[PDB]
Amino acid sequence: MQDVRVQVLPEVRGQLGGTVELPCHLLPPVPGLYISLVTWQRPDAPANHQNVAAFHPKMGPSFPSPKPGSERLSFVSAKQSTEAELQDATLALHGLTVEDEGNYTCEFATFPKGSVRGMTWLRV
Amino acid sequence: MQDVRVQVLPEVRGQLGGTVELPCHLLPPVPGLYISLVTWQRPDAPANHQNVAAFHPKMGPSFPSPKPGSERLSFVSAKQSTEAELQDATLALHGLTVEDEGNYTCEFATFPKGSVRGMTWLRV
Repeated sequence: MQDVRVQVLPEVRGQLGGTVELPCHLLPPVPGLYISLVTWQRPDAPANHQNVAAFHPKMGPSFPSPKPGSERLSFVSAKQSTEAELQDATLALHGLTVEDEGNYTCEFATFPKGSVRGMTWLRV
Repeated sequence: MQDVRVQVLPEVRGQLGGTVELPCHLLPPVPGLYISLVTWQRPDAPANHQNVAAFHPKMGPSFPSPKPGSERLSFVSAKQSTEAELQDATLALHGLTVEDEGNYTCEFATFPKGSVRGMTWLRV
């Protein structure tokens, strides 16, 4: 089986007050490869605020942290299930504030290949 | 729902030629927490070899890297569905080699809480 890798931008410049997207995609599509979960983290947050977004192929989205929080986050293209489509894990952040800045990591938990991640610096 | 984290040993001394176990548990138990995948990684390896083992609740184990490889790795207690039990992700390496030494990370991809990981240094 072909290996998969995460494609993200190394830096995204966001406009304060507005909306910004953090593109994230798993490539290439590979037969026999399942995406079990997608997660976004802010690795520089305190541990209980590091997981900021997760998307499960049956259960859909969860935004477990207050920062940036549920009301301002969305998965632009992730679809629950026959076959769920999680290869585009692009995240959007509305009402962008200075407190939203910093590193974000997009990770795909896949089987059988395991977990793969990419990192983006959101600069404001 | 309580916050979770990963319990591992900081360091493990292993018997060259023999078997070593790297314990890993997700704690505390929390009802309604779904464990989507467990993975073990060697973050210092080249990315084709970083993911060394994975366990999916329906699909069972996989050993994506040829090194250590499936012939030498097993999950000691993880069980696949019926109810999967992935909260104990303890990994056994068999026929331990010098090339196996280094940093190991055990990660749980969970929903709704996201991903959490603990690290163990394997030495001789």
